[PDB]
Amino acid sequence: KESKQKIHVGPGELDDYYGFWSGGHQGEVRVLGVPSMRELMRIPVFNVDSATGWGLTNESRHIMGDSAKFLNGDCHHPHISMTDGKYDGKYLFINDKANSRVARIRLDIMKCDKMITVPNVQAIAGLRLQKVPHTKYVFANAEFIIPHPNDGKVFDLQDENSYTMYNAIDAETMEMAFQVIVDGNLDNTDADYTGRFAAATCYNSEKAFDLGGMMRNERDWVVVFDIHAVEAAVKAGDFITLGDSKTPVLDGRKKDGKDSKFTRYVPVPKNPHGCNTSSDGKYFIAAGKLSPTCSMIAIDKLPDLFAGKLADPRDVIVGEPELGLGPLHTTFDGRGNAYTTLFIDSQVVKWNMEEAVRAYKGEKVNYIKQKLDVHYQPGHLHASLCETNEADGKWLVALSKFSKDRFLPVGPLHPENDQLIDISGDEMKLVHDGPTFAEPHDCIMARRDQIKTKKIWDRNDPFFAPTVEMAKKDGINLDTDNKVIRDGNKVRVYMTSMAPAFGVQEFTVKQGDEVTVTITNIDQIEDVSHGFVVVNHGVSMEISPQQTSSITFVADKPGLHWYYCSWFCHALHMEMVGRMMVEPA
Amino acid sequence: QKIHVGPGELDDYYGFWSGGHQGEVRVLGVPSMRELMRIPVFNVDSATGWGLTNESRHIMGDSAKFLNGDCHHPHISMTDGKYDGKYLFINDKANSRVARIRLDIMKCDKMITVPNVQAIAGLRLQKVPHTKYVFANAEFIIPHPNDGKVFDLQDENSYTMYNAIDAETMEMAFQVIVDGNLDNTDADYTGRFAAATCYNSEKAFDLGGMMRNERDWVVVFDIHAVEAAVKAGDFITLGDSKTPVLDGRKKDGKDSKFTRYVPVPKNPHGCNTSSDGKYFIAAGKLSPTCSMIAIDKLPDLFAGKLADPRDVIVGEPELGLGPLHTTFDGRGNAYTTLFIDSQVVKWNMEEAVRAYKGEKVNYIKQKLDVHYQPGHLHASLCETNEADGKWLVALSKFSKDRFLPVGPLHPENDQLIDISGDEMKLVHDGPTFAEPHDCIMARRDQIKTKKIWDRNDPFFAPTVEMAKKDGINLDTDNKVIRDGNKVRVYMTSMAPAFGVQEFTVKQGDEVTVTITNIDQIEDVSHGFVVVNHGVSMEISPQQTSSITFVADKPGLHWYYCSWFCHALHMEMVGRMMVEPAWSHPQ
Ligand code: CUA
Ligand code: CUA
Ligand SMILES: [Ca+2]
Ligand SMILES: [Ca+2]
Ligand SMILES: [Cl-]
Ligand SMILES: [K+]
Ligand code: NA
Ligand code: NA
Repeated sequence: KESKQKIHVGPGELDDYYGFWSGGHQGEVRVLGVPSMRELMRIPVFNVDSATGWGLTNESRHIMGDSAKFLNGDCHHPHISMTDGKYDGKYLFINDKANSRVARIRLDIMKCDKMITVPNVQAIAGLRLQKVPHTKYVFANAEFIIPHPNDGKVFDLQDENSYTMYNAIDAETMEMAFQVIVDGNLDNTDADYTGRFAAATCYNSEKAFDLGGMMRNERDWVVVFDIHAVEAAVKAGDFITLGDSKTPVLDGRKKDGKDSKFTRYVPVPKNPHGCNTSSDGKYFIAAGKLSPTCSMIAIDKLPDLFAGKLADPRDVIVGEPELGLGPLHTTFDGRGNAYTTLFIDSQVVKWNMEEAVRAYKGEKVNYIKQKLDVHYQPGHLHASLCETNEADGKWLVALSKFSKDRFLPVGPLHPENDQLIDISGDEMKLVHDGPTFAEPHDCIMARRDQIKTKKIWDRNDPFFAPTVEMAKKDGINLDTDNKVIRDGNKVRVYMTSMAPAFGVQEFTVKQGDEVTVTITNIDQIEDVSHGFVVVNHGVSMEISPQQTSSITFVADKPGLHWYYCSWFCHALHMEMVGRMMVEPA
Repeated sequence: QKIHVGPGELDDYYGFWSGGHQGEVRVLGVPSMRELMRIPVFNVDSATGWGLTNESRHIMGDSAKFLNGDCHHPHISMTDGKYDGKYLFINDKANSRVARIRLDIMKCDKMITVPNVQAIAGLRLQKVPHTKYVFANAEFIIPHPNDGKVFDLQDENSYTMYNAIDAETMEMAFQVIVDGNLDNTDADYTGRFAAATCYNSEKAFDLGGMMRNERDWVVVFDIHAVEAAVKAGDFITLGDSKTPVLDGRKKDGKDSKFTRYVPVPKNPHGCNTSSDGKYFIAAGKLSPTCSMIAIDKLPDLFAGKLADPRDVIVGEPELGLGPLHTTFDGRGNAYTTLFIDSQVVKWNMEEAVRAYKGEKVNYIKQKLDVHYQPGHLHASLCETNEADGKWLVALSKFSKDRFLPVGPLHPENDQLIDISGDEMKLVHDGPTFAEPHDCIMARRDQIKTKKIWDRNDPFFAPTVEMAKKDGINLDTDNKVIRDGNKVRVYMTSMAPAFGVQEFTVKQGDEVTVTITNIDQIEDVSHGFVVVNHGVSMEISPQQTSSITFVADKPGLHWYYCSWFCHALHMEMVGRMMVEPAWSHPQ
């Protein structure tokens, strides 16, 4: 009954959980140890990472596709793939609001391995994964209403071909599965524990562009998706396509008051934000934001709603507790309590879901258990394993936007305050203030035993298989060869590396040549990573044990130009260098 | 000594970590070791728009075309041997730059590509009477000119140079040609002398060649002689650079006026001035030693009063395998990393000096195991005459099993060690990304920051001048200025509203958006992102920020505020409407 968990992870001790933090406007994903809250690793995704060369290497730019031209991202929602309502540790997915992308991270290597630009939408916000029977789909919200086509003839958001869409990506192939046109817009989303239903909040049911217009409606809604019905329509070929994308597009809008078979619109106050599935699978809980409430949709009633048995879509609302000012997000301890951020009141409120349901019926019962002050203005919060039926009720992180005086001053820009709260007992206890850069917004925690990683690369890894293919065309055995291939004004250097020596320590090219350098790290000892930097050429990349990495640049400067290993790898690290000699034109 | 900083408590020191090949500078609270801020320098930062905004690309100059850096050595400006908290400087080995960070705004405000060199490694600041010069090493020998006619490092015109940058103007002050090459460097407590380690006295390019000589050296610089030669006009220039270049190489075994070469084993690395100003201490690396150069013997060495440059060595303690770096507790002890033995060794400098004279004494006080393979180490205030002997950070290169597994790439292990007492105590393992090389710690009361920008800050003064040419008052105006195929949008922002919430352009127009954050409440930052155009920047209270992009896509394109600023933040958005090219002249 007492919240008494230990927070200190001393030298030589290990954390109990992995934390996966969104990088916010900075674009990466960050791996933390919990409860120490120390950052263990940064995984580049939408950012360009000077250290590993993500965004510069051929392997990374191949994964990014055309979107490799962008140097920014804005991510919010990191989530781990599931099997039977539990994390399976295979993949992490995350959104990019800035350039309308979804990325996939492979948790065995802790790298982004797939990326997709969602077609015919703007701004991927809410993102969550199918839970049951497993993560077949990644569900993603496109936040902003746009014209279709967006060819510059029509700009009116109220035109009948202006709308946004709910997006489903095939988690395993990272290709679009389908899109569903909706009324209004989309904010956050979550999925049930059966695979049939998903739901999303909408704050712009008004289809307005101005602040006041977007707050005009007493109620917006959460739109519920009958995913089985969508899938059936796709299997039967009953869909359209938009523009030059082959993605099946289904119309989920209400037409002359008549409901689609793919959607129902449940009225909810007001400009709601969070959309959170309780761990017992009973509820979609929408945070009321402008309304000081959360609304509880009984997932049990959704079949009746779509079958036309209910006289009113509000009939699926079974609770609407009053909690405080500015409810934004909800999480669960698995013991029957919900925990909700109050942005305005600057608190986390713990409340009992079944008691709120009884109060909605008129029973006099206080469902509120505790309000804990947080510092300050909390956005999202996350309890350990809360997105699974294994929600364990141990740790809670509340991610607050204004850190004010909680840390040393560091200039006009301030850190986020991610506060660790012990929820193992009856009383929430604040135990740690964690400053973070660039507004992570949301995070996710997994048990140590849910994550299994590779100590060294497999030579057949798909991450650099296209580079292995290029090498094959050149007759190159990457595991052994140190050779320079000349092909017109193209030069392809292939080399092994073994601390403390590059396998090719000098090569000569002609000014203007396009040079590709492919390096295979044939060290077998864990942690013996190498780097490759070409001085004054903007070239930098990582090569970890048994990885092949490659990078392309033009030798636009005559003369002698040094390259060196950037990753401290050996006592003779500083002498691990080579020379590119560039003959003048 | 308090180790843990609980909720609502503040750290006692600022830590400034280098970002290594990730390219940024990181601000930590010490002793919590939590990262409080990232300061982009050579990296492109999606969050603040550094490398994307016009203000940042102006500071970076032509080097804005590079997306990478490799920084090692962050150091704070000094007055009379003490931190004054004005500036932090750092190197870029990848693209041969030095950057200046202003500590009041915690932003890079100046950057310079060092001319006619490759790879800025070691960097240190003049201590006395203040930081007039930033001293920086160019690590790699190159031909001069480097035009592709000569590649041979043995050519009489192949060399590297020592570099002095004017700390206040961030322009080159001078360069000194040296024999061998340059690694790390430090400066004395008088202003006359600086010193640097050399590991490639052989001028080789292969591993064996670079390891051939039993001793390389530390080259000592007589800055007073350099300055006097510059004022006398006795110098040359290289290429198109106007920087005074002085020749500090030997000529047929005869010394120049500017340099002396002190033989030191072997491929030495660290070059550290003791806090009492007595010694330059060189870490022997391949030699299991450190070599102590008595700074008060330097005047005699430069005046020819000594028969052998080795005569300025007054200690060479044997310490262990792979000495890389030394720091100081201000109590007469030195602390040295042993990369191979994977330890920090605490030793007494005066007793090492007496053991050098033959007197049998054990100057080694303790060896603490670290995990694993330490590179540099830093004691609090160690680079100043206020070295307070409280905290030590050792930065280890192989973390192995000290943290949860995270795949083939591992974090570094920066370990906080309590040195307030006679015995070193390991207290905290701090994992860090991308290999910080050095860090620096400053007392909390040595750093003073602003919470609100001044409207005349030089950081964005070029943007203010741009606005003035358009007749714009940035504090108030919400206007769209049109100029051919250029559109310049000026707007204020006040949560939760952009001052200009929609504007219309032609397909192909080059659009500049300038935003002034006119909120006065601290911590109320705004952002600006144009969806699907690769555009992102921060605007903090009273800052002006601007960014330029091509409106290459017809149709409606949303922009939004990225920094959570207000309960209605999600609704702080705007719309750019792009009329299609086929409806406008071709
Ligand atoms: Cu390879 Cu350092
Ligand atoms: Cu301005 Cu959020
Ligand atoms: Ca609304
Ligand atoms: Ca040597
Ligand atoms: Cl949510
Ligand atoms: K390392
Ligand atoms: Na893709
Ligand atoms: Na389109």
